[PDB]
Amino acid sequence: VVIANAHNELIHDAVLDYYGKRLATCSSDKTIKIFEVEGETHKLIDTLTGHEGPVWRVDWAHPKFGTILASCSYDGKVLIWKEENGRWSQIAVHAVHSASVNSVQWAPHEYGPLLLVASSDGKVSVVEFKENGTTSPIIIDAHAIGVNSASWAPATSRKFVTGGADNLVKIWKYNSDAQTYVLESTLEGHSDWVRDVAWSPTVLLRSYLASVSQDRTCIIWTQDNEQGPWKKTLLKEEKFPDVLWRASWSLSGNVLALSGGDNKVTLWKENLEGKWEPA
Repeated sequence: VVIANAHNELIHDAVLDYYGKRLATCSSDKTIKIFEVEGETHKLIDTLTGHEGPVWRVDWAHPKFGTILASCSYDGKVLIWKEENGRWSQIAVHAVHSASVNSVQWAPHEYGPLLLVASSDGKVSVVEFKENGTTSPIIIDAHAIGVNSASWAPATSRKFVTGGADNLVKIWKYNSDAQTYVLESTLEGHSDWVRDVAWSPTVLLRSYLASVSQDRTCIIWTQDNEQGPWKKTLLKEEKFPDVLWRASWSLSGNVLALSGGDNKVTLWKENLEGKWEPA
């Protein structure tokens, strides 16, 4: 199934929603597009407008809140969108960062309608939408140089991993006696900017993290339990041909989808040894 020419400017993100039927894209044209794919057909449904700069990413929210989509852009702001009564409209706007926002992600539906945001300004913001609408977020300084990604850990006590341009990967946990997310662990292992970080939703004892970097390597970080440390495990002994840009875990099977710069997508799974191989 292919939807050629969804945009005329280069596209940076395409995400299907909770039912994996409703597509959504974003690119330099500074717009988002909603699609409806079936067998091998497709129908545009709208074009979201507002961002003053190329749009970097989008994330669909859990259906239990409505039909929402979040986006962020080089313009250093985040826009939420809604499809009420049959038409999309900018409900809220989040802009507390002073540089390009590169990632945005809806927390687990159990936490409510929270949003995880990371920016080149080095900070990360956590945002909920009050009873009235406005937003009173959490802002933390999380990386030097710039933050490129941030992902939520599955639900139990709330944790999320960030990936900065300081080559570091970082786990965060919420604390009461601070009313903020505090730095739980710093994981060193990349020699160049970390482009993305994905926390696997696998519900097994062991937790899985996958970080991708400008150094042409993918690292799977794992933690057996609370007393265990985060163990480093290169996805493969040899570096890759080009820069790895994204990492995505399936919802089941704990299968990793790696997006390279040689515009190639490799798939991996774990084996008896604890080493990865092509799935």
